[PDB]
Amino acid sequence: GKLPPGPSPLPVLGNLLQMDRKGLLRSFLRLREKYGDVFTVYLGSRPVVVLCGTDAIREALVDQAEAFSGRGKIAVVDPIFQGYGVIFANGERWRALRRFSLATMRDFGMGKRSVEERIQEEARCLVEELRKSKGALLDNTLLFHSITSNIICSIVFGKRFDYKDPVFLRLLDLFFQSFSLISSFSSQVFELFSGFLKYFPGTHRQIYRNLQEINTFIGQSVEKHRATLDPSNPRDFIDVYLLRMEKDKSDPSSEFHHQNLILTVLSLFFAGTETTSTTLRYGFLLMLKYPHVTERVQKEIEQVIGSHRPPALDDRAKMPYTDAVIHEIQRLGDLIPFGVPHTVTKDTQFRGYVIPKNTEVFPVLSSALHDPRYFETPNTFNPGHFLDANGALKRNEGFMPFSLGKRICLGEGIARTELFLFFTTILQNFSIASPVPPEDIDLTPRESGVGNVPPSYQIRFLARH
Ligand code: HEM
Ligand SMILES: *C(=O)Cc1ccc(C(C)(C)C)cc1
Repeated sequence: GKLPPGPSPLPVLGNLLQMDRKGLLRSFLRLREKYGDVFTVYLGSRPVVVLCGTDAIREALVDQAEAFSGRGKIAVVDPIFQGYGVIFANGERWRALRRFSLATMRDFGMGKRSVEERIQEEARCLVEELRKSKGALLDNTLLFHSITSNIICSIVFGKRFDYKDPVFLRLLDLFFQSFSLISSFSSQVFELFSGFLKYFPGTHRQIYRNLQEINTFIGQSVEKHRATLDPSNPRDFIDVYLLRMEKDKSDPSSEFHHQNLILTVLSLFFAGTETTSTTLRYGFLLMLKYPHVTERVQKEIEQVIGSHRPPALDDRAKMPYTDAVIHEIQRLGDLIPFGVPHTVTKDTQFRGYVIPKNTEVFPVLSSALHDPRYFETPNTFNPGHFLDANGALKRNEGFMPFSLGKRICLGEGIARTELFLFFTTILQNFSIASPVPPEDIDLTPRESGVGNVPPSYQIRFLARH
């Protein structure tokens, strides 16, 4: 039957000649226009099936969600992970690392209460930290990273850190830079010709280091727990893991090594801290660019929540507009443009084509968030996309920033919450302004790649009365 259509690949370099010089994302979209919604591009000696548009990403990830449930390697970070840990695990190892990781969070707040009170509590510390700066010029990057990070730490590490704790900031600064580098041009280059470049110095190297430092700290805490582990009273993801580890003294085919702990924690620590926050950050840029939206987002925080209490979770259900503004931020944000590398397990008959077992599939999520089919004016910040004539939230098929299928984000729950509770609580005690006029605001991503890092802007949170 053969693979989907796609430019013929030269030996070794593959389609290095049909790519675009702007990046993997821009390259895929250009290939889409000539070869369709489902095409095969060769990233080196690698045949990968690209999926563009809402319908093409669902017909695979949702309706044949079993064949497309495989995970692929990422050039730069594969060295660290090597198929280990919950994010890059595959097969039985994955199923059980998800089964665990997922149900571990549930034991510590993923049931959305003891976590809500944690997020709420964190916002309280944010509001106090910001109010203390008297609303001067600050880069909200390292501070937003903190609030979202402490939420996964409240679960995976038990403790939380201080916004000024030295060891804590170093951890966060690493996650910030490690994400930029991974999303940089060279990382996308390294994706194609890793087999050659991996012998020379470059960014892919400073990535290995950066993460190995967070690994050093991870193990350093894993031991700090080990020596104080009380079985009758597990404290966090670690303890429970060390326990599921103790209940398997003999089985050498348990998928719970020291490896999977050091690497699963890394995944949750990273993922949890990182994307939830850059989304909060990208968000507040829009909130400066389209201020009339900010005012209306506040008029709702007022009409529904008031000024006395904090924003609680159930409040989101009674704030249609604000739920849409968050949704749109998340849509035009698009922190993970082409998703995380998928692969097919079985030989998959799909749209007339046959995709070989273990062939990689790239779900172009960005192409679904921007599908003209499912969005009027896809190219502009528009809270209306998610509103019916009445003014109540309207589900949109094309809204998948967390992706779809048996491989959907675990942070779906905590993230969407962190977003809302953090977005409102801030806008409830602060109003934002920047020296850069709404007209001169440039949403254009400082770095566009596997991730989509927004520029770093100066902003100030002005107290309210
Ligand atoms: C705005 C916030 C977030 C966004 C947009 C996001 C997005 C994504 C995406 C696109 C994927 C992979 C999609 C795919 O497999 O096709 C993913 C997977 C994953 N996320 Fe996130 N994420 C966010 C926050 C979080 C948080 C807070 C956590 C944990 C606390 C987390 C943990 C994970 C894990 C463990 C996976 C891999 C699951 C698997 O491979 O089966 N993420 N996320
Ligand atoms: C949000 O999570 C940013 C992000 C996503 C995925 C990764 C990995 C997959 C660990 C490289 C890093 C940062």
